[PDB]
Amino acid sequence: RGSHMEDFVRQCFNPMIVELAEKAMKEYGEDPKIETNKFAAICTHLEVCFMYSDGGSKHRFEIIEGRDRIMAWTVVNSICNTTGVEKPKFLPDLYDYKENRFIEIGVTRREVHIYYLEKANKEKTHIHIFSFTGEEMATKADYTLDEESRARIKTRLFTIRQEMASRSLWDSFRQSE
Ligand SMILES: C[C@H](C[C@@H](C[C@H](C[C@@H](CCN1CCCC1=O)N1CCCC1=O)N1CCCC1=O)N1CCCC1=O)N1CCCC1=O
Ligand SMILES: Nc1ncnc2c1ncn2CCNC(=O)c1nc(-c2ccccc2C(F)(F)F)[nH]c(=O)c1O
Repeated sequence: RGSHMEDFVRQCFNPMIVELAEKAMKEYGEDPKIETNKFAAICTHLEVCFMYSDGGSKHRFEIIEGRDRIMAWTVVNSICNTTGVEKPKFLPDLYDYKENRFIEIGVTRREVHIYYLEKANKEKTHIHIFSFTGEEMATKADYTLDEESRARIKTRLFTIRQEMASRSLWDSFRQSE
């Protein structure tokens, strides 16, 4: 079957991001043309990660999300043996060289509180959550980045939810997380 979600995801997100998302979904055994809300979510999580890496220095962040499983773990191993940090139990999204810590990025359609707390159970790796309605929540209220960088990310999330709304896809997306 041919989605409206799939076609919208394709002409909304950047072709490289769509491809990286199709690769990750297929690696975990899922179909972008079947579970299309997950398709949109993966693209969003990716793009937010990339803007995050963009705000800041020239190369302050090492990008872990996007890479293939094996290579991502390789890079975190090299970081851990370089900075002396505990090899996380689960793959993070980035590493801050300035603050010497792995960052887990979060993008949720629930309360920033419940998604944080649920993710917080999954220990020195920073957590940072964003939301489609413009809210964010981060560990020790250390939001790592400039106010403008985070503002731009929030604006993007909101325009995405607007673009889904006018296509009547927003509600189906929301009642799925
Ligand atoms: C470096 C490239 C691709 C890079 C993805 C993005 C490009 C995006 C990000 C900007 N943004 C922000 C808004 C949404 C978006 O896409 N783009 C698109 C427009 C121009 C640009 O830079 N990055 C980030 C770092 C520099 C870069 O190239 N990856 C993929 C995962 C790891 C990684 O580093 N690698 C790495 C090895 C294989 C490969 O191919
Ligand atoms: N069963 C699986 N489904 C998708 N991905 C799987 C995966 N198993 C392994 N991975 C890859 C490792 N995942 C991450 O690193 C990571 N996962 C998420 C997340 C988690 C659950 C449901 C949806 C999401 C997402 F937000 F992407 F859509 N959010 C993040 O921010 C993040 O960094």
